[PDB]
Amino acid sequence: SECVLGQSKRVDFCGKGYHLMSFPQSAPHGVVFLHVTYVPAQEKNFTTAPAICHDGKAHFPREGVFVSNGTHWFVTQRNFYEPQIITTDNTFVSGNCDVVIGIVNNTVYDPLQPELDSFKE
Amino acid sequence: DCTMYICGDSTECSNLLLQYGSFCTQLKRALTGIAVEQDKNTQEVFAQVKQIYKTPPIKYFGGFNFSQILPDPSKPSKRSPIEDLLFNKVTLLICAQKFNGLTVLPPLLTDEMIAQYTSALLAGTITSGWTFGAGPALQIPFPMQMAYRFNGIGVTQNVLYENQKLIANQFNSAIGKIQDSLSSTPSALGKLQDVVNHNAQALNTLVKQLSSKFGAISSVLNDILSRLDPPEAEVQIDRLITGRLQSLQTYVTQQLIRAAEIRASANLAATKMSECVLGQSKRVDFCGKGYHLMSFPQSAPHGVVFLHVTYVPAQEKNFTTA
Amino acid sequence: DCTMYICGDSTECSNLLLQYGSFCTQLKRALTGIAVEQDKNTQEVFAQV
Amino acid sequence: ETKCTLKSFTVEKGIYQTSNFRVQPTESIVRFPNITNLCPFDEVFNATRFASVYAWNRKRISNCVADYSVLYNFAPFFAFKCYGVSPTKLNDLCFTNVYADSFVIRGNEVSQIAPGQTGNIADYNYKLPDDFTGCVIAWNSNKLDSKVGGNYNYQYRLFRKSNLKPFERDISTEIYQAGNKPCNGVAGFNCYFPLRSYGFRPTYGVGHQPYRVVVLSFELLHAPATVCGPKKSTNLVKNKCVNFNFNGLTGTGVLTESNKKFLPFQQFGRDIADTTDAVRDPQTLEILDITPCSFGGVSVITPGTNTSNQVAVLYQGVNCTEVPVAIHADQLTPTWRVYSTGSNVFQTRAGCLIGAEYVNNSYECDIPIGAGICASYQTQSQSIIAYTMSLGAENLVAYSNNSIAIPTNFTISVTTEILPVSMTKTSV
Ligand SMILES: *[C@@H]1O[C@H](CO)[C@@H](O[C@@H]2O[C@H](CO)[C@@H](O)[C@H](O)[C@H]2NC(C)=O)[C@H](O)[C@H]1NC(C)=O
Ligand SMILES: *[C@@H]1O[C@H](CO)[C@@H](O[C@@H]2O[C@H](CO)[C@@H](O)[C@H](O)[C@H]2NC(C)=O)[C@H](O)[C@H]1NC(C)=O
Ligand SMILES: *[C@@H]1O[C@H](CO)[C@@H](O[C@@H]2O[C@H](CO)[C@@H](O)[C@H](O)[C@H]2NC(C)=O)[C@H](O)[C@H]1NC(C)=O
Ligand SMILES: *[C@@H]1O[C@H](CO)[C@@H](O[C@@H]2O[C@H](CO)[C@@H](O)[C@H](O)[C@H]2NC(C)=O)[C@H](O)[C@H]1NC(C)=O
Ligand SMILES: *[C@@H]1O[C@H](CO)[C@@H](O[C@@H]2O[C@H](CO)[C@@H](O)[C@H](O)[C@H]2NC(C)=O)[C@H](O)[C@H]1NC(C)=O
Ligand SMILES: *[C@@H]1O[C@H](CO)[C@@H](O[C@@H]2O[C@H](CO)[C@@H](O)[C@H](O)[C@H]2NC(C)=O)[C@H](O)[C@H]1NC(C)=O
Ligand SMILES: *[C@@H]1O[C@H](CO)[C@@H](O)[C@H](O)[C@H]1NC(C)=O
Ligand SMILES: *[C@@H]1O[C@H](CO)[C@@H](O)[C@H](O)[C@H]1NC(C)=O
Ligand SMILES: *[C@@H]1O[C@H](CO)[C@@H](O)[C@H](O)[C@H]1NC(C)=O
Ligand SMILES: *[C@@H]1O[C@H](CO)[C@@H](O)[C@H](O)[C@H]1NC(C)=O
Ligand SMILES: *[C@@H]1O[C@H](CO)[C@@H](O)[C@H](O)[C@H]1NC(C)=O
Ligand SMILES: *[C@@H]1O[C@H](CO)[C@@H](O)[C@H](O)[C@H]1NC(C)=O
Repeated sequence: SECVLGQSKRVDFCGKGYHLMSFPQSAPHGVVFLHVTYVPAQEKNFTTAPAICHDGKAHFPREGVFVSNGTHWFVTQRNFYEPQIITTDNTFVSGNCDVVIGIVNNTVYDPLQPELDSFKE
Repeated sequence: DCTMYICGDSTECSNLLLQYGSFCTQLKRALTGIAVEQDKNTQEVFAQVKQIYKTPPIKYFGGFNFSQILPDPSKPSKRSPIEDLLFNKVTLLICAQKFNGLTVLPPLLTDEMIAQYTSALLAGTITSGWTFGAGPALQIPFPMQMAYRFNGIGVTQNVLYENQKLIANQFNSAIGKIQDSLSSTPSALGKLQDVVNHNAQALNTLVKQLSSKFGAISSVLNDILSRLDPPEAEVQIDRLITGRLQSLQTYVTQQLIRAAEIRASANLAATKMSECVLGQSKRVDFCGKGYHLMSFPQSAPHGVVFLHVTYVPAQEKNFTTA
Repeated sequence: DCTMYICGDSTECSNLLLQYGSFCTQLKRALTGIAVEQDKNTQEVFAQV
Repeated sequence: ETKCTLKSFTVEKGIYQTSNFRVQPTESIVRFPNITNLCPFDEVFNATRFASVYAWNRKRISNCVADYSVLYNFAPFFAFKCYGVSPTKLNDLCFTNVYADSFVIRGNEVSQIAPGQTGNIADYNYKLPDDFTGCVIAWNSNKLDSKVGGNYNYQYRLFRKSNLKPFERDISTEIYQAGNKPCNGVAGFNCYFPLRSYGFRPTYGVGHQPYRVVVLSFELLHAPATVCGPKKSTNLVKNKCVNFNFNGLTGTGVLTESNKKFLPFQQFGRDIADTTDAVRDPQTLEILDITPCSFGGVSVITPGTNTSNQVAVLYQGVNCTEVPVAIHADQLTPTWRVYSTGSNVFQTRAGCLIGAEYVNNSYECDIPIGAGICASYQTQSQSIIAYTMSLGAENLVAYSNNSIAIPTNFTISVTTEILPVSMTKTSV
């Protein structure tokens, strides 16, 4: 009912790893399931910070995690490596810049400002 | 044992028993099957980790205090204080009476081989999160893992980062209180004591039942064999043979039913350990009362103990909506 | 009940049954265990509020 | 032995349980009390004139040897119905005490002297208890208990108020009240004389022919034995598994002195399940613990019979400083004893292992012995090696407060799982 006719969020129920699909087969006095699952592999480790301070306002990621290769700062999804530039639609602001531990300095690029300053002039 | 119980090392008793057939072969097979099953039970609950992980020497987790549950190397056995309290709370001439054939075999997985599994699971679940359940373990700082866990139940992640100290204090106080909560009442560990009491009482009643008469001359084989001639001695001892066979059959049937009962609880524990520990559970009232955050396993004599860490709302304010 | 079923309130029947031993003690025990279990069953389904 | 157990000519890899071993006793010791003198049963048996039923005699015999095959000459009979004891086995049993008695009755009620027998001839004259155990003898006594004129020395009772208690004798002669007329006079209507007398004549045939009954009635109890047969005593041995006989209490095991504070009246020792624990010597005043001989179970660890032919043996739950002694000259309960102590003997919490060499190594478990010890068949050309189970490969995670690790590549995989769903139907 669960593995075949849908996707299962239960851990280690329908196979080992993140579950993708299942296929049933019949055998004498029994059933056999073929579970198709997803497993990560090659790993790379970087430095992270829980928040970014731009103008005294913290910036927390919308969905993902902050990361840095050493010079710049990117935001990427949890289960795959896909860095992106930190724009205003990847982060949301909450609070001032003194109540968090581990915040680091950076600049958040605003897509509207240069676009509407070059055109308006 | 077939013969040593029914027949008190006699010779004619064995030959008379051979007439009844192969009754005791099924008894010798059923108990072996049960023993194999109970050896296999503990291989599913604990042996779920690929490799034995280890903690780093420096222990600092965002202000959280895990000293109550992590192993302490000072003791000869690497068992945490909670495990040490649990071992003392359960209480494991009576054995000398089991010279009639009754035996107790030792378990395959000794205790420290279980403590190593528990320590590995704790290290994996406080260092790498749930990532080691599926693939290779990936490091991640603990407060970030807590932020993920709040984000998993519909609360934005800024809540944790603005209230780290309060949550740390509440967690430490909760663990401190739960350490004494078990010791305060004596009926906390009731199921495990029920298990040991049922086993001991079944064995005792079997041994006591051995000495009945079942409408014979006497309850001792040697007396009846040296007391009468064979043609009437066999008639006298046939009733003893039948009674003892019936008693053994009752014992093995009860053991089979109890083993079937225990297997279901073992499977439930395996499911809880797979779901609550190696991840976050969305099922309601499954992993504790309230919104679920984390879990910790511990080992106890013939059982497992889960510490569920959960989140509960409090002060309420009512407003108008549209 | 042990005696009232096997022995129809006789006297010699009771003494003959005592010689067999303690068979019916387990019968009296198992039924009590079942009764306690079935009393506990309804306390989990409903008593959750 | 394993092949015989599995009823097959081929076996697969695994550990099997075959049988049990028990160190059989070496010698035997028999100790009896020191009985002096012989009590002649012949003069006890016969009387010049057998007493009537209403007043029967009884003698209680003790402190003498118990020889019982000699009575075939001093009393003629036909049955010798020794229900309790085999007659030839009486030379060894030690009894507490015995009763001997005799009385004369009519032949119509010979079977009436038996437990559960009712009727005026037994209810009011002589009735046995329901648990009698003796040697009842009945003889047709016409050559010595009859006269042509009619022998009238024989008496019984016929009228009495109510049933008499077991083994009770009433000799009073009072007129029974068997009517509404008050029986205060000597005799008359409704006032019957309780004592009716037999009339015996040679003209009478079987049934009415007078009979004489001789009863020897034992009684057994866990009390100081005073009667025992003609059997020679023996000496004492200690600390060795032997057969022992004490006052008629057969057993087998090891005997060792213990600090048991038995009170003077207390004789035996007992514990749960009615198992004898200590015994008091019939000659000296000493108390000693009795312990059953060492026994255990034997298991065979073997690889597949396809691969090789060697095996390893495991003795369960015994300290194997005594296994070489268990390998004795045709004494051990198993027939085969070739292994004995042929080196490579290892001690384990579960038991003692013979045939495998301990290795300071660690692999995955293949054939589980227990307590963390598992065996396998491998090289080091090919041999059986036992080692401690290895949980897995040790790992260390570089946890730090500003580090994260992210994967960059994935892998799709396919696994299988098998589940039973139903079983074969049947009908009987
Ligand atoms: C870290 O990432 C930044 C991303 O910008 C890298 O900077 C780029 O490096 C490439 C390599 O030659 C240049 O072509 C680009 O022009 C750089 N970008 C900018 C904005 O200057 C940087 O090299 C990376 N560092 C490491 C150690 O991997
Ligand atoms: C960059 O980060 C640093 C520290 O993480 C900030 O340095 C302090 O900032 C406060 C508030 O602006 C000042 O009162 C302190 O005097 C600063 N200390 C030092 C050593 O500079 C800094 O403000 C952040 N921003 C920039 C642009 O440097
Ligand atoms: C990040 O690095 C480590 C991670 O555990 C920590 O540094 C320790 O901090 C505690 C208290 O702040 C000190 O008692 C230790 O001496 C520190 N360890 C060292 C210096 O090796 C801490 O979480 C973070 N350290 C810093 C400097 O921010
Ligand atoms: C984590 O909790 C443990 C347990 O309370 C703390 O260890 C205690 O420290 C106090 C003060 O030094 C002692 O009085 C107790 O005896 C200690 N208990 C034990 C079991 O050792 C430990 O200090 C806490 N960690 C931190 C960083 O505060
Ligand atoms: C197996 O038997 C041997 C011989 O008795 C035991 O060795 C002795 O054991 C006693 C107590 O059991 C000790 O007091 C002695 O010091 C031991 N002597 C030697 C030379 O070891 C041995 O302990 C027994 N095996 C086990 C597991 O107890
Ligand atoms: C992720 O892994 C797969 C294989 O695990 C890589 O695919 C291989 O690519 C090389 C180079 O083209 C080929 O020679 C192999 O035959 C490929 N393997 C398979 C199974 O097709 C893939 O390149 C990896 N991802 C990255 C970004 O390198
Ligand atoms: C990644 O981890 C290794 C050790 O596993 C460490 O030496 C290295 O410095 C880490 N990477 C970075 C960028 O720090
Ligand atoms: C909140 O509830 C109370 C009663 O529980 C009510 O009196 C009060 O008016 C409510 N608040 C508002 C803003 O209506
Ligand atoms: C029997 O012989 C033993 C052997 O010495 C002796 O001690 C004992 O006094 C004798 N008599 C009795 C009644 O045991
Ligand atoms: C009968 O008993 C008397 C009693 O002394 C005895 O003299 C006589 O020999 C006995 N006769 C037998 C046993 O035939
Ligand atoms: C014995 O093993 C060999 C090789 O593994 C195999 O070819 C052969 O079929 C086996 N014999 C039996 C009877 O299974
Ligand atoms: C194995 O270990 C024991 C004790 O630890 C030691 O006596 C023996 O020499 C060791 N042998 C090998 C081959 O390591």
